[PDB]
Amino acid sequence: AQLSLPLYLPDDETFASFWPGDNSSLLAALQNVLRQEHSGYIYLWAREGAGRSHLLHAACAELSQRGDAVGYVPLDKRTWFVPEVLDGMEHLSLVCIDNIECIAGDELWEMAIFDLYNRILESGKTRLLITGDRPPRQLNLGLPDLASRLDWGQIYKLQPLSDEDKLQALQLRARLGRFLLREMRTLFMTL
Amino acid sequence: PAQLSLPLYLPDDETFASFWPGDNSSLLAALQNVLRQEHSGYIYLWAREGAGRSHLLHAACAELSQRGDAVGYVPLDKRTWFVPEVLDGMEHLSLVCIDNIECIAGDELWEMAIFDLYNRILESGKTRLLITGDRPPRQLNLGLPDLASRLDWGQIYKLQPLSDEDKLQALQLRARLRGFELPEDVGRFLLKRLDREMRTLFMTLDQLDRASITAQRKLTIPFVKEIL
Amino acid sequence: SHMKFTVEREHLLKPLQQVSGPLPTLPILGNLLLQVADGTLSLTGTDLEMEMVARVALVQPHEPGATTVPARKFFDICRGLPEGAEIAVQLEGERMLVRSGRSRFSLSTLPAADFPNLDDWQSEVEFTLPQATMKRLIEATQFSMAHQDVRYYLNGMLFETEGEELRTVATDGHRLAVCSMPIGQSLPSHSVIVPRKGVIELMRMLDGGDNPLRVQIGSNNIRAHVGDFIFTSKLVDGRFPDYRRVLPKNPDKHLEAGCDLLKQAFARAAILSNEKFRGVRLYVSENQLKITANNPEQEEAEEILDVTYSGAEMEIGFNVSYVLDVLNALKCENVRMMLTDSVSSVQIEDAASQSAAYVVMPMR
Amino acid sequence: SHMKFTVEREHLLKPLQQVSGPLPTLPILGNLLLQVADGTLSLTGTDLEMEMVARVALVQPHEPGATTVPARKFFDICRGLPEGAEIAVQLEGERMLVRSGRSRFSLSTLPAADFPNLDDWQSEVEFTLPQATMKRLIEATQFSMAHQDVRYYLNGMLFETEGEELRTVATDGHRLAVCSMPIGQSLPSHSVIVPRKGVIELMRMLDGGDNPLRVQIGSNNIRAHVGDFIFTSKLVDGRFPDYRRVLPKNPDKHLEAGCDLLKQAFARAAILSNEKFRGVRLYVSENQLKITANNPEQEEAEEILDVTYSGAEMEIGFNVSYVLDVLNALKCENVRMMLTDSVSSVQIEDAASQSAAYVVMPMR
Ligand SMILES: Nc1ncnc2c1ncn2[C@@H]1O[C@H](COP(=O)(O)OP(=O)(O)O)[C@@H](O)[C@H]1O
Ligand SMILES: Nc1ncnc2c1ncn2[C@@H]1O[C@H](COP(=O)(O)OP(=O)(O)O)[C@@H](O)[C@H]1O
Ligand SMILES: [Mg+2]
Ligand SMILES: [Mg+2]
Repeated sequence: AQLSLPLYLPDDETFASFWPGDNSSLLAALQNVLRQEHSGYIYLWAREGAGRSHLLHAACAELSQRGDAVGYVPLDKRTWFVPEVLDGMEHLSLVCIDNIECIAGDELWEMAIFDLYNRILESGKTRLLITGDRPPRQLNLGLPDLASRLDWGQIYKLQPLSDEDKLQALQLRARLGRFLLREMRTLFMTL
Repeated sequence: PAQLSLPLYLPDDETFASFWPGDNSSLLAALQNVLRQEHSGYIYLWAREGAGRSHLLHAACAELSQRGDAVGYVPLDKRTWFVPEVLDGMEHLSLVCIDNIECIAGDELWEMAIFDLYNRILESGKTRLLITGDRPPRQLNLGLPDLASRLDWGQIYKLQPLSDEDKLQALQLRARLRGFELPEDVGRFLLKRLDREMRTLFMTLDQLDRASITAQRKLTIPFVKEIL
Repeated sequence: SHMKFTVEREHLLKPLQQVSGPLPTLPILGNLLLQVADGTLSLTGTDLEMEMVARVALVQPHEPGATTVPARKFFDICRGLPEGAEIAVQLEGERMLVRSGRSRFSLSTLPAADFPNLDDWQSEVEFTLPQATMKRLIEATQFSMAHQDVRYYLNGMLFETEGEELRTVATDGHRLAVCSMPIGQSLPSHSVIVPRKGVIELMRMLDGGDNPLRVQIGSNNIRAHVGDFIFTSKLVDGRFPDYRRVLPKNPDKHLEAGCDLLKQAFARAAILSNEKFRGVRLYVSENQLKITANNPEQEEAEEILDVTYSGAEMEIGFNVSYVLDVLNALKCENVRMMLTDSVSSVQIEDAASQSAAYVVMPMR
Repeated sequence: SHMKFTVEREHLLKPLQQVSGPLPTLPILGNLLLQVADGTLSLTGTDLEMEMVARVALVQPHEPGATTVPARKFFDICRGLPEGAEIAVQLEGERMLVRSGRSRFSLSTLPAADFPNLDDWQSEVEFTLPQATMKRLIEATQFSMAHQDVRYYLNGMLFETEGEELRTVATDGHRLAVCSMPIGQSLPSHSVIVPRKGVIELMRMLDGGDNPLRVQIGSNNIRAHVGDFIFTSKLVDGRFPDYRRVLPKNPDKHLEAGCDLLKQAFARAAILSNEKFRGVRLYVSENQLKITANNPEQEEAEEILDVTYSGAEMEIGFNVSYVLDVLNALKCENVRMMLTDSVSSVQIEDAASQSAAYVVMPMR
């Protein structure tokens, strides 16, 4: 009350379509916090096209397939929604904050993220996954309280696929090439 | 500084080297990962009896003390010998070890201090926090619910006690590290007569080694009885 | 039951004073456990950590019983009574009545069954030494204990028996003190940590005499018998650091000086030192020591005194309070300082006897 | 800035100690005004309310000048120096240099022209009395002064000369004390109010002797000469109440008792009195006094003692601290209590001499 309209994401970024190497230690901890009922906070960071958003969508679909409530907040598309959309997300099983470096210098959004952190911290059972371009200590944030909180957790560096793993990653989606090869965002889009 | 400090060397027999891994392979990996530089995290280690919760806190302290980092270990079971005001300033330390946090259940004077210390190292950075206990943070009946959700906020691990197989070669591991030699017939004799009490086993080694040093004879099965 | 006893005032004052001392923190912890058992009177006082029992011989008619009574109030009453007065004590209801002549006192009481009784343990090492020896072992090391530290094992004094000598060690992470005195019997090797307040109470119970001190060190408790007083204290369940690993191994600089002239020189230099950090710097040279100090008020004080020294020249800083504590514990003629370099510990001891040694860490 | 003098250590200790006492609150007020005038040395210390000057004879070469120097530091230096040492003092820049042997001290100074000098007033009444008489006049009344009261005239002691006797009075609105001692000369009738701290400093400057005390009471200041010390203090500009109007006019009840037995009875009854209000009740009857007290813990204490009393029976309450203060000031054999009724003042005095009287107001 009320039920929800069945919308399926028009993509294919599930865990099954994601290649382990060389992020074997990251995926091990990522699938550990996704297991009920305890939660935590993991920060992922990489340069470009490494799959930081792929893992968030995979973690969203991992809990969506078992009936858990999830929320994905693309902070790079924050020009289409308002910071008040994070209110109430402390009652969700998983919250994904994609591209948190885009709010560097945005006090209106830094305060919303900062308040949302303390809300799921005062409560329990709320998995928090945040991705970025640089480690949380390299994030130029006007709020120093938020910077120490983003550094308060387990931080992993995402390793982009080599040109070898990149090939068999493309064929993995065809089941669910060397001529097309090296921008992975357009490679999987080309299929 | 100023000033310097006394080179007081305590029983350094409890390090990561003298600690047997199994079956805490996943725990020891994340433990040595927050001891990286620089990494600030919070790990909770709960177990039952003699699983080495204080061993891993002493191991993490000696790991950072050997490279010049300031450390702090707060045994909450011996809290009758100090005051909650001893936590003040520990937010500037590289590592803070809170041992046996279940002893302050109902101690609102100490729960507030632990609660304030968490927020102080949370507002700041570069402060590793390691807390041990009897039961998971949710199974810990704390007076202040704000603290329970904060001890819940982090990575929680269940320490696994050594099997009777690994228990033997953990006693032999302390022999080679200390200098003496514990043969396999004497080790499997102490596990029977002392009834597999790891707290007293490694404590009995000093009694059996020292009496063997002042002879100076080798460890044989009837020699242990003569020492007794 | 019905407790009742009558005893002279002169038989209670000293036992009361010994069991009623500076000890907040719990209603019954401020009371004394009175109990009459034919034909003695036992006065007990504790603080959940240590207890103190005194036995008083009753030669006048009495009736067995037990109760508790506010210590300081009951002591001030017996102390305020005239000299030679008899004290009649009996229970009437939930309060105790004290009578001496035309003086009548009624004191609110608490049930004796609610009194914390220390579980009697198994004694191990037991020996008898004079009170002067125990007082020397305490006084020579007491000041180096730590107060309310996270290092709970440092908040006390280490009693260690080894063969023929009894040795006490105390350190606070900045300076160490170790004394050693011989006894007349062979003792098994054993070491325990007596708490701070235990050390305080253990020394104040020592009087002139002429009675020896029976000490019963156990697995987790310590008990000291002297006269008719039985002091018992729990032990600090911790591992005390090795003091032999602290003593400066192979120093190359030795300095002898008059203990008094050195003590007075540091005392004068401490006047113009920093009020908070107490920083002074020692400059050893050819048969000369130069002690200087200065404060944020830019006031400088210089003290040069002739010493017997031949080692290499060195400038080393110190906390003048730590150095003065060592020179005050060394009630002797000349002192000996054994140094290595400016950033390492320095051993101070008496130039005559070597029964007590001291280690102080310098400043930068 | 050219002062220089040299004097033995034994010539400075006692003068320094007299000018370095309980006196926070202003930079130069914590300094001593040193000033060399051939051939004496003057050491002054003040607090804008009173001053203390000491003169030291200089027999060694010196140069005129003046400066200020931290009192406690300068005192601790001269006190820390060995016995018999000479102290060479000279000015080098904005700081003072103290040298004694191989010891050199540099103390930051403040300009001597900024030192508060008391404006020399016109003396009026002047007399000379022994130190024992002044000490008796103060000790018998000091404890009855008030501390920082809106009745500013009560925060001190009333010095009153009348013909042949010098009388001191002190009261705090609850109890009054008045002592009177005769001198050898006739004095004009005059009365002034010496402040609390002035009374304290006036008595601590009294020693064994054998020197008399020259006192110069002025219009608004008082000056006391003893030895080479000249103490000067401002007076409390107020009207002190009439103590003769306070003394119980025509009492009808007189009680004599042993001073010690009465003091010890009140002391034992004070044990079980209220910790804050200190309430005890006296019940006088036929040749008997019954002192009882109780506390919120419902603990009662009863003290009955035989006295010489024939008046009507009365029950009157008292602050046991006020009564004990009077019995402590009356270092005598027997005391005399003169009462009227339960809600009126009671006069206590020595049964032997009537040179000092005390009045205490009862409780409800
Ligand atoms: N390990 C991987 N295995 C398979 N595909 C991957 C992997 N990493 C990245 N990709 C591909 O790249 C895309 C990841 O999205 P991307 O824009 O790279 O996110 P981010 O910009 O946060 O790294 C997905 O479409 C996915 O197909
Ligand atoms: N994995 C291990 N390897 C070596 N020694 C161990 C191990 N686990 C426990 N011990 C030993 O067992 C003893 C008992 O530890 P204990 O203090 O009882 O742990 P806890 O604080 O969890 O109760 C310790 O002295 C430790 O040296
Ligand atoms: Mg993306
Ligand atoms: Mg333990």
